[PDB]
Amino acid sequence: EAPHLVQVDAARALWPLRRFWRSTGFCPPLPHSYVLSWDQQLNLAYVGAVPHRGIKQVRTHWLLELVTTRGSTGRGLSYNFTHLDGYLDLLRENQLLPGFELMGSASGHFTDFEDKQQVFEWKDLVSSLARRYIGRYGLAHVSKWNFETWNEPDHHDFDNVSMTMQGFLNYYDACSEGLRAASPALRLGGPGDSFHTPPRSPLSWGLLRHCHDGTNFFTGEAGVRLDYISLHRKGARSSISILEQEKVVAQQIRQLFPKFADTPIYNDEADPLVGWSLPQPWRADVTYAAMVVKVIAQHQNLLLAAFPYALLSNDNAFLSYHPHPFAQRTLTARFQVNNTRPPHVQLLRKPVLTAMGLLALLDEEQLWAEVSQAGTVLDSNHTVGVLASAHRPQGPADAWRAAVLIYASDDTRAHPNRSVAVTLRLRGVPPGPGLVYVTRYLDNGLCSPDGEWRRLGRPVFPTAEQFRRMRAAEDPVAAAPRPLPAGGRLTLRPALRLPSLLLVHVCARPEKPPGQVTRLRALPLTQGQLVLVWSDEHVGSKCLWTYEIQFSQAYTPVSRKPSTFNLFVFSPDTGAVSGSYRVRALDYWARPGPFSDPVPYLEVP
Ligand SMILES: *[C@@H]1O[C@H](CO)[C@@H](O[C@@H]2O[C@H](CO)[C@@H](O[C@@H]3O[C@H](CO[C@H]4O[C@H](CO)[C@@H](O)[C@H](O)[C@@H]4O)[C@@H](O)[C@H](O[C@H]4O[C@H](CO)[C@@H](O)[C@H](O)[C@@H]4O)[C@@H]3O)[C@H](O)[C@H]2NC(C)=O)[C@H](O)[C@H]1NC(C)=O
Ligand SMILES: *[C@@H]1O[C@H](CO)[C@@H](O[C@@H]2O[C@H](CO)[C@@H](O)[C@H](O)[C@H]2NC(C)=O)[C@H](O)[C@H]1NC(C)=O
Ligand SMILES: *[C@@H]1O[C@H](CO)[C@@H](O)[C@H](O)[C@H]1NC(C)=O
Ligand SMILES: CN1[C@@H]2[C@@H](C(=O)O)[C@@H](O)[C@H](O)[C@@H](O)[C@@H]21
Ligand SMILES: [Cl-]
Repeated sequence: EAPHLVQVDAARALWPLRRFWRSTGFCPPLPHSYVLSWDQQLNLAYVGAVPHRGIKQVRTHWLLELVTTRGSTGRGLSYNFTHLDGYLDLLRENQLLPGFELMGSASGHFTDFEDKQQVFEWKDLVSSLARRYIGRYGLAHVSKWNFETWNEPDHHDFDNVSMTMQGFLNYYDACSEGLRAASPALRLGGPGDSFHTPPRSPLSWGLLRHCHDGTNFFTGEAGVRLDYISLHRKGARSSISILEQEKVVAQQIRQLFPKFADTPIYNDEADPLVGWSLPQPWRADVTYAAMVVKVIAQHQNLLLAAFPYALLSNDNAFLSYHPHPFAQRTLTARFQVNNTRPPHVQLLRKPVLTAMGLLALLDEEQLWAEVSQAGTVLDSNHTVGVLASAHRPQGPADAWRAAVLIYASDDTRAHPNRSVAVTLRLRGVPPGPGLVYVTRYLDNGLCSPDGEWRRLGRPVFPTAEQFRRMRAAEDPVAAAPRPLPAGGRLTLRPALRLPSLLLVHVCARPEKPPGQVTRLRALPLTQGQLVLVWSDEHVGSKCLWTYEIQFSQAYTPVSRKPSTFNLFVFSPDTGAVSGSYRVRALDYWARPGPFSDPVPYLEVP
């Protein structure tokens, strides 16, 4: 068993690296009017706390069931946007954007998209919505949003809404014109389905044909705007299978629809396995996290480094249910702790979520890298692979960086007995002030809250103490900053588990220390516990060791594992949580940034 050799050249910056994977999504349960519950508020706090904007978009189904109506077509029709405002504000509060599927019936009003009056009403609803949120958040903000068709139109998922082939095209034109009437800057794509071989997926292929050659319902004009094409293709447990399927569909689009040769393609349900709620042990831990990284690596290395692929979304923002808090396709593990007064909810950060924080350390340029075993060169379509990046500095709060993310993953298969010897030879590091490197490591032995849960006997309602034990496995194992050797080379010989993730971060020292933590808030969990959450928007550099939290009832530091996750659950052994909190960044050279404004918290008994 010859070791895997991973060579990286930090002088050879090859091309841009785009962070095309910063998306998640979910569907609310039946009936369609949850998204405003404390559970969801906590869930989106965890999603937005991934550092350095590591998750940006939350693709959310049934948004237009958050709109209700009064009156009627003949009486005079009014919309109540209150609940939609709530969800969108909640996203905004967490620095997230909706993947805005135009999906729903506005509480039973819309029934038939071949009914001429309804198609007109839809256009005006879409325009009203768009103008409303342009007013609420500014056009710059709303024009970042991916507006999209109704989810999976060929999967008959319409409630009491008749959506025939022709109805879908009318609906589309109403979406397209509605948005256009508000602003030409707004983006719309679709269909968000499989694109199986014809005669399958008629509404998906039909939409493309309509937009390429058909006639606009409202303007009679040939051709209709289509700013991106969204497909769904999942792996059936194979990672590389996702890409293979995407290439077939993308090639069929290129030849059949020449006007869409450059039209960006999204896979906004790019999951290892269909069926989020189906319990799978690999979904619980680093097996899934490493596979998600591998899928992304494959896409960067075997596709983008030429079809116009722009977005990949792991559809994993669902909330898990008893009796499978960890084993569902979710970023967090939900515990409904019913036996307190009152009942409360706790979430644990699962490794997949933690991995998104490692991916987020990748910067804007891809570096040359090569993996080989015994002299044979191995591309990312193998169990071990790599993604390496570099940062070009600008400011004095900034300096050169390299991030090298290595994965060991056999898709959904874990191999607890195996050890994979890896030699990382990093060469070409430009000279710079105070060059240091930091490792962060994840595997099922060291960083699996699921594993801790099972070691504790799978408590259905964990005690506070059991929760602390479980959370102690959330973060990666980090080695403190070490100076780089002289000469600009670094050679390391880690033993990786299968699965595992290792991020090697090499940073030059910026002239100035980190910026200020902002937007600190304290959220109640239960007597004796709260969540602290904040933004790293003005922190500057990614060369961060931890966030120092201080508490005052003189300010005292709160002792904890190092973490760059922009969220912390504070569950002191004493239950003493009333007082003031403040947080600051601590960088790799032990320099603090300035404290956040203090945030007071008074518990009510
Ligand atoms: C602590 O208190 C909480 C409530 O505050 C309880 O939470 C409920 O827990 C049960 C699980 O024990 C949940 O029931 C499950 O609901 C799932 C989703 O239901 C919705 O969505 C589906 C599909 O999208 C619809 O079909 C359905 O009508 C709902 O709208 C179901 O998918 C689950 O079904 C699976 O397992 C069951 C067997 O139990 C089978 O019947 C099914 O075939 C399927 O494979 C399941 O029914 C319930 O949703 C939770 N409620 C809430 C509000 O979240 C906790 O149970 C309680 N803790 C303890 C330990 O008692
Ligand atoms: C990824 O590697 C696999 C090999 O594991 C490739 O799939 C094989 O292709 C051969 C011939 O082309 C087929 O006979 C087999 O069905 C495949 N083998 C196995 C064991 O699955 C696949 O082509 C590679 N994919 C990419 C995108 O490079
Ligand atoms: C709109 O809906 C909200 C939430 O259901 C409700 O509280 C509010 O009063 C409604 N407004 C009107 C004008 O009906
Ligand atoms: C086909 N069904 C998948 C489903 C799942 O696999 O659970 C889930 O990701 C989405 O809510 C649906 O839009 C797609
Ligand atoms: Cl999956």
